[PDB]
Parts: sequence; structure tokens; C-alpha cells
Amino acid sequence: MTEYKLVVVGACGVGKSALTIQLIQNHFVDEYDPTIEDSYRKQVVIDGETCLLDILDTAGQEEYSAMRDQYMRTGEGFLCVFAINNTKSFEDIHHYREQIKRVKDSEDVPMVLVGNKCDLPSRTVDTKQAQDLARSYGIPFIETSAKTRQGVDDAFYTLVREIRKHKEK
Ligand SMILES: Nc1nc2c(ncn2[C@@H]2O[C@H](COP(=O)(O)OP(=O)(O)O)[C@@H](O)[C@H]2O)c(=O)[nH]1
Ligand SMILES: [Mg+2]
Repeated sequence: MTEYKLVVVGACGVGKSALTIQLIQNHFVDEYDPTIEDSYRKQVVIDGETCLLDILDTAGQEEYSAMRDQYMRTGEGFLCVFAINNTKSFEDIHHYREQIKRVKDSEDVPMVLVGNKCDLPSRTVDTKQAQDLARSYGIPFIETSAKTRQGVDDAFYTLVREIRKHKEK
């Protein structure tokens, strides 16, 4: 069956693990060690296609930089997560965008921009500013809450659709 290798990246504390575990296990985790990096796999149906998602929940630095380069080269699509109450996490998106393109040595890399924690009242990044950044990259932007599940399926399924568009060229 078709497999899609997805990689979730973003600053520590933005909800990468919470988003991934909501997609896979359908519950919100209040506490998950920020240093744990692991992969999950789930069979889903997306637009009538039965497919396997293989998702890497990243945790930042690796023992050796060759490990980072390896998962970036093998990953097919990237979910670039910031938190709407953490401006620094939004500014760090520039770094992840650049680093992924550099390792892949490609200008066209399937990517979706995710603004997580949309259930919280505190917001430092308004939607407009994130839409402006996504428009500059030519990629979709989705606001999510790993707590309420709002937008979670859409974020991951939209990324799969971006991969499919990249592949048909
Ligand atoms: N309220 C709220 N809290 C969240 C959300 N996503 C993650 N969190 C919390 O934010 C903290 C960090 O999330 P985590 O998934 O560990 O972030 P990671 O470092 O990117 O993996 C945890 O305390 C989670 O409970 C969300 O959508 N809403
Ligand atoms: Mg984590």
C-alpha cells in the first residue's frame, strides 16, 4: 500500500508530539518528554486511497548531524509547526524552511505551515501574519489545536495532498 513519510518539525514546546499523538491515538497528552524523538505509523483513508502514514515526531538536535540530514533527505513532506502564543517559534520557521531545502537541495519540498494551540486565549501571532508567511512560501497554512482536535486531520491530510501534487510532475 502507498506509504507517505511525514516529518513534524518546529521549536521545542509547540505541540509536535501532542499533534502526532492526537492523530495516531486520538487523545491529548498533557505531558510528553520534550527530548523523545520517535516515529509512528497509522493506516488511513485519504480521498479514497488506503495508505500508511509513517510520521517522525522530531525533537531537535541529534547525536550526530548526519542523523538530521538522513531524516530530512528521506522525508517526503514536512509539517512546520509553531505555537500561536510563541513569537520566537514563528520566527524559527524561517530556519526550518531554509534547512530542509538545503539538505534536500531542492526548491520544491512539500510543506504545510501549522499554527498550533489555537484553543488558547493568549495569542501573539495573528492569523494574518501567518497567512502572509505561507503565501510567500506558496504553501498552505492551517491553525490547529491538539487539545480539541480542531484542524488536526486537515493538517496531516493536506500535507499528503501536497506530496501527491509534487509526485505527479
Ligand atoms: N492548550 C494546548 N496545549 C497544547 C497544545 N499542543 C501542545 N500543548 C501543550 O504544550 C506543551 C508542549 O507540547 P509538546 O507536544 O510536548 O511540544 P513539542 O516539544 O513540540 O513536542 C505540553 O504541555 C502540551 O500539553 C494545544 O493545541 N493546546
Ligand atoms: Mg515532543
